[PDB]
This record gives sequence, C-alpha cells and structure tokens, in this order.
Amino acid sequence: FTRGVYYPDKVFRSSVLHSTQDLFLPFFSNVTWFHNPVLPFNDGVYFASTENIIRGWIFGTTLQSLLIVNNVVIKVCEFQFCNDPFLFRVYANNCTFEYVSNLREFVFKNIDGYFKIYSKHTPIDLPQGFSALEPLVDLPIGINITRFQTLLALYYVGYLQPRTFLLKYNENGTITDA
Amino acid sequence: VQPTESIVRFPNITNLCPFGEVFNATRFASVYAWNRKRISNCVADYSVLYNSASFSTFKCYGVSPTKLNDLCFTNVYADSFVIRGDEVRQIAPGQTGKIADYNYKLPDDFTGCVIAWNSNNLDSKVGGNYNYLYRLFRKSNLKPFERDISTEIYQAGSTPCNGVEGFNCYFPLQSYGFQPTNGVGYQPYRVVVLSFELLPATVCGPKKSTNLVKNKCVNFNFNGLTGTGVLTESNKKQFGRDIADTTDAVRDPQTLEILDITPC
Amino acid sequence: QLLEQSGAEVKKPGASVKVSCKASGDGYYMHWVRQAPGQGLEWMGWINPNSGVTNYAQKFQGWVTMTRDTSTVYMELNRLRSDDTAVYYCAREETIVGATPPYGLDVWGQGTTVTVSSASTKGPSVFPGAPALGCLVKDYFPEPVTVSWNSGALTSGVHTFPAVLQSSGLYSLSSVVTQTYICNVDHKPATPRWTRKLS
Amino acid sequence: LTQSPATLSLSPGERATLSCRASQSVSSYLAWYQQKPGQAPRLLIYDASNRATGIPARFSGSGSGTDFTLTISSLEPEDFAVYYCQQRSNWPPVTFGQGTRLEIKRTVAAPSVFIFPPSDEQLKSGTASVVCLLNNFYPREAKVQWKVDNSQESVTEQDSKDSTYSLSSTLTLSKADYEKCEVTHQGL
Ligand SMILES: *[C@@H]1O[C@H](CO)[C@@H](O)[C@H](O)[C@H]1NC(C)=O
Ligand SMILES: *[C@@H]1O[C@H](CO)[C@@H](O)[C@H](O)[C@H]1NC(C)=O
Ligand SMILES: *[C@@H]1O[C@H](CO)[C@@H](O)[C@H](O)[C@H]1NC(C)=O
Repeated sequence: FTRGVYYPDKVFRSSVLHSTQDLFLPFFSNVTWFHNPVLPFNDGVYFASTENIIRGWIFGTTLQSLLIVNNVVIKVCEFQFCNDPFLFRVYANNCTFEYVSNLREFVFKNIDGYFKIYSKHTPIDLPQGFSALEPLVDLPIGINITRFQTLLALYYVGYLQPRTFLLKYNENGTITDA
Repeated sequence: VQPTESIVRFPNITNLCPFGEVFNATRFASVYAWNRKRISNCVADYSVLYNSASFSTFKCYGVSPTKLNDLCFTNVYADSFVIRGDEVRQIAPGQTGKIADYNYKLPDDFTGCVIAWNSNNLDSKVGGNYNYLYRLFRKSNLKPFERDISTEIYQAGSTPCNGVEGFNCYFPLQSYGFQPTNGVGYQPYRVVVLSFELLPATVCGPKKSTNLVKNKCVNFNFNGLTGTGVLTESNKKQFGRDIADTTDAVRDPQTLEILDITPC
Repeated sequence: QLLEQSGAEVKKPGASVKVSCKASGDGYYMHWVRQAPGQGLEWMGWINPNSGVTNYAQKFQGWVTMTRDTSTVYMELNRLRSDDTAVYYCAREETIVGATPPYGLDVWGQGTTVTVSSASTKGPSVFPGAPALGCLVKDYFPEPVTVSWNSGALTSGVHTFPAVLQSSGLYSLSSVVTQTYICNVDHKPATPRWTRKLS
Repeated sequence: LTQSPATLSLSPGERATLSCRASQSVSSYLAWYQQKPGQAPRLLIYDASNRATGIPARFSGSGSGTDFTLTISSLEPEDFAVYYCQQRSNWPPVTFGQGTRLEIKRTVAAPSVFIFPPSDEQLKSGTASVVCLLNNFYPREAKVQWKVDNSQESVTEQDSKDSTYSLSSTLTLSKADYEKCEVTHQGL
C-alpha cells in the first residue's frame, strides 16, 4: 500500500516539502506472503512480520555470512549452516566483527561498505496506514550478500527499487505524507 | 558587527589513530593483493608525517597537506603495497601502465593523499627477493578500487588449456627481481594511499575545545561547520538545516542540548 | 632433500616399464629428464604432486603417463623401442604460486638405467690376446662386466675400454695392460667366472 | 638453445668463458648446470647471475638481452666437466641446451702402437678379431686404418695422472676369410 518510507538522511526539517532519490518500496506493489526458503537479496529487502517466533536472519553468499540473533548478537564470522536452521541448531574461522546491544517492520540495505537496518513497530493483511522508520543501527563491515534466509523457533517480503519520492514533514519534523 | 572571538566544539575523545600499525608494519603486501584498513573513532595527527623528511613523495589531491589538522573526516582508509621505483608516478588520478590498469586503480574524482618512500634496506635479500608479485595479463581493465586475486592461466586466442602453460597459455603474474645492486628506479618503494570523504563525523585532529558563548556575534566551529552567527537556545529536535538549504540549528557535540544559529 | 631411484632394469621391445622417485623431504613440482648415451639432456614432463595435474612434452604425447600417491611419484612408459635406452632422472623444482619459477632444478636423483634390447641373457667369452697383452671379453649380455688383473694386484697401465655394441645385440670390450699374469672376469646378472691365464 | 664452442681447451689457471643464446622475452629465466661423467647434474647459477648454495666464488655468470655468459676466474683441476644452459618459459617449458665439454691441455705426445693376432681358441669358433692398440697420446684425434694384402673403435677418457687418451680398433673377420694397421697421427 504505502508502507516502507524511511528517513533517508540525518537532517532535521520542518514544514517543508523535500524530494530525494533513493531506494524505496513502490506504492501498491506485490509482496510475497510466506507462512523457510532461501530468498534473493537484490537491492534491499523490506520485511514485515506480524505476530515471540520470528527470531533473526542470516545474510550471506554461499551459506562473509552475516548473522543477526535475537540482546542482538551480530557476528560476521565464516559459518557452516545446516539445511533448516532454527532455534539452538544453527551451527568460525577468522571472526572479524562482533556486536551486542505486533506489526514489526524492517528495511535492510547494503551500500558503500555500510550495512543499514531500519525499524518501526506499531500495535494492531498489512494495514492501510502510513508509517515512518527511524534508523536503528549502522554496521561498518562491507561484505558480499546475495541470498538471505529468516530464522524461527519451531510474514511478508518486498524488494527495494530506485525511485524518486516527494516527502512531507510537519511542525514537529515527522514524515506524515508522500 | 564584526565577529568577536572563535568557538571550537569537538567531542571528548582521547585515543589516537593507528598510523604506527600501518606505516611501521614489518612486512607489506604485493600490489595485486593490496592490504586495506578502515580507520575511525580516533584523533589523527597529520603533523607527525609532513614534518618527517623520510617520505620522498607526499602528494595530496583534494586538500592541502598544511590544512589537514583542521577538517573532520568521514570514511578514512589506508592501502599498503610495494611497487618498483619508476611506477610511483602511476599512482595518481588517471594514469596508464601496468599498475594503473591491472593492479590498482584510483578514481577520477579522488580526495586523499599518496605517500611513498624507499625501503631497499628491508626488501632486498642477497640471492634476490622473488615473492613480490604483480599482475601482467588480464582480459580487461579494473574499476576504481577493485581487487582481483586469481592464479589461473591466462588463455589467449587459441586452443584452451587447463592448469598448464603452453602455446598462448601464459602465466598471469610476474615477480620483481629485487637484488640490492639495482639502480634507483629499480629499487623497492613502499606505498600507502590515504583516502577520505569530506562533508556523523568521527576522525579529526587535535584542536582544543573552547567553552560556550551565547547571544554574541561569534565565529563557530561545531565539529566541522564554519560560519558566523549568533547562538541561542532551541525548542525541539544534527545539521538541522531548513528550506533555504542553509544550517540554522546544530546539536552541541559535548552536551546534547540543541542550539540555534541566527545570522549577524 | 634426498631423492631415491628404483634401480636398473631391462625390458623387451613392446613391453612397459615403471620408474619411481621417492622424496623424503616434506609447493614444488617433479620433473623427469632423460639422457640417451652420448647425447644431451631432454625434457619429458612435470607433475604436481598434490593435485596430480600434469604437463607433457610435445614429443612424448601418447607414450608417457606419470602418476603419484601420498610422497612417491611414478613415471610409466609404454610401447618401448630401440630409441628408449637412456638414464632417467627426477628433479625437484621450487615454485611460486602464480608466476614462472626462477630457481632451476636444484635437487636431482641419481638415475635409473633402462636397457631395451632383443637378445637373451648370456655369458662372456674370454680370449687371451698374447702379443701389451689383453683378455678380450666378447659376446655377452647385459652390461656391465668387471675385469681385473692378478686378482686385483695391479693398477699401473691397466686400461679398460668402454663396451661397444655389435650387430648381433651383444656387447664386447677389451682390457690391455703393459712373470705370470691372469685376468679375472665377472658378470653379475648371471654370475659366471672365467679366470683366464694369459701368456 | 645454442651453445658455442663445441669443445673448449684450457690449462689449469686460465679463465674460462662460454656462452649460451636464449629466446623471446624477459619472462625467460635461465640457469647453468654442471655434469661430470657418471654423475647427476648440479645447479650452479640461477637467473643468469645468482649462485646456488655451496658454489664457490669463482663461478659467476652475467649477461642480458639475448646473450648469456658463464665465466670462471681461476680454473681448478676439479672443474673439468660438461656444462648446460636451461631456459624456463611457457611454450617450451624447459628446452635444455646442447652441451660444452671442458678439458685439459698439455704437450703433444705420440702413441706406442701394438697389434694382436687372433688366438687359436677364437680361431676354432668361426669369427676372428684382430686388435690394434694405441697408448698415451694427446691430441684428441687420430685415424686408424686397416690394410689387408669392417671395424669399430672405442676411446677412453682423460686420465687423472697424465691427461692422455688411448684407443683400440678391432678388425672382425670370419674364419674362412682369415684363411684366405697404419696410425695417422700429427705428433709422429
Ligand atoms: C560477490 O559474489 C559473487 C558470486 O559469489 C561474485 O560474482 C561477485 O563478483 C562478488 N562481488 C564482488 C564485489 O566481488
Ligand atoms: C566529555 O568529557 C569531559 C571530560 O572528561 C566531561 O566533563 C564531559 O561531561 C564529557 N561529555 C560527555 C557527553 O561524555
Ligand atoms: C615509525 O617508526 C619510526 C622509528 O622506527 C618513528 O620515528 C616513526 O614516527 C614511526 N611512525 C609512526 C608511528 O607513524
């Protein structure tokens, strides 16, 4: 519908109309209602899991091998995964980076050596409202990612396109229209 | 009204950057597989390098070497490798040869500094040093900042060949013959490329933070931003710019209150 | 390093032959270079010991096949002819992964003599060459023999010419020198002895 | 590859100089080998100027382009052998050279010639062999010719006490044809 509009820059604005050119999810596009297959990671992935079952994600190429486990544990070691990883039956050489810190939307990107994760969750198919997503974390690893796969403890997936929007702030500095 | 004094507000960091671990490394790499190290969250002293007389080449491209201790940087890198002495002129925006075509390519709109000195004392054995390699044959040029490691026989226009050298089945690499009785220009130089992007900032040099002065036409420097305005107190909330594409608010980097900028 | 050879061996025209080269020294190739008698050296091929990738010469495409295990490396040659009588050497070559190696073949094995003949195993025939006096070892197979004088009690003037090949497939050499003198001839591949008295 | 000269003659104390002649490009490393008769070869120089481990200071090669030399300063009595040059490239991966033989020079001598009639033991067999012998001469060359009213010859190597040669020709004839040796030499 009108989901997946985030804050592109780190600039406060107020009572204006601004026009950017970044990766977005197109309005009135087709998403894929899943019910855990490996999926492509083309240019960025909108994610939206309405529901404590959806735990984390694995990001990689051969399945180097980014890992998010939910205390968000993030490890960019070189891993050996099983056929169907789930929750701890998930899985080491040259560990390089480590980090620890209803409707729940997420937007993932991978550009320029950064790894950008955006977040928002509201209480409640996908609803018809309009949401903004404040950025959650910014990970400097710079790796090669082509496929990904969610995890579970035994949702929806879009894809980001290059477009050109025209956003709308207000008196408080919050996107309410596009 | 003329500006009265100067205001400098940098964050309260005190660690220093690992330039020792880059320049004073024991062994560098070869140019076809060149090393890389991303530098962030430190204080960088570019006064202990341009004052050293050891470096026989200190170019800078998007910035002058004197004015390095005043800017705040985003995305600093460092690229270490060993080349031969008459190929340092190729490490530049837009050159041709065998290093700037199959080994290491810099973009056209480049902002950084190239440092290169002599290391014949460390990179020359008696029989020779045959394990500093460079790529000699490739199918096509490189994109800027593209690495390529492969030991495969370069098939030219003939019958194919499978891990076997033969008629038009050359080896891809080539070793420099560094023995210490070479002339200069055949001796091992030793190169570091510092690249950084200007204008979230982390790395900048040792300037001392002053205090805060309000309701006076002063000159300010908030972690990179130069200008001339009057600082007041804000209402609701970095870089805070408005419809005129100009900064009129700024978060104070040492105490998280929001300030305004009214022009004098 | 230290490299070991299999040992000398004699075959038949049309048969096969397999030569080994042990390496008791733990990133290097193995070359095989052959030397026909009274000729220069000649390259056969190389084999990578780990991955088993081989390259052969242009002249030996179809006749030579080099194998390995895990070190010990084997070279096998089939369809023998009269032009495959030589000594076979194995040579170590230090390598650089990716480029041409600038070091040469520094460690050589000692050599494997391969004789390809048609005739049968035979004993010598000593003939006393009285006049400067010489026992004429004649019409034997295979090379070598050993000739001494006075059961090894004379070293000055003792000549022993190299064995030449006749047109009957048998070798023959002479042994001259300048009191009773007796030559003593042994031939190890069949052990005959002919202690001929020469006058 | 092509070496020159074919044979080379010196005296102990001279200065040896011999040359190879390589091919196409600069990715064409070259080495030098030494072989004594009855041994295995031995590395001396690699990449045309760098000595291998254990080689003394008198072996020293040079040369660049398409011309390579090996040069020995002071010639020892243990440095008489055969020498090879060996390229390393892509299309022919080895291509050894042809060989250059090194030897000792002394004063021109003359051989003491003998001859041997066939013994009756051999005359019973059906084939007779008549030996004609030379001893201790130093040119390298001689011509032994048979005159009656074929043969093969064999030559020993350098002697380690006076550096001379020997030779023996053998006229082989049947019994019935036997029922029915001029030495050409420049020192005589
Ligand atoms: C990422 O991986 C794919 C295949 O694994 C490869 O084709 C591509 O070149 C890689 N990316 C880079 C920047 O090398
Ligand atoms: C920065 O460091 C100074 C000196 O230690 C301290 O007084 C100040 O409160 C610090 N500010 C923050 C935001 O940590
Ligand atoms: C590297 O070491 C030298 C002394 O060995 C020192 O003078 C120089 O400042 C060092 N460079 C650094 C730490 O960047």
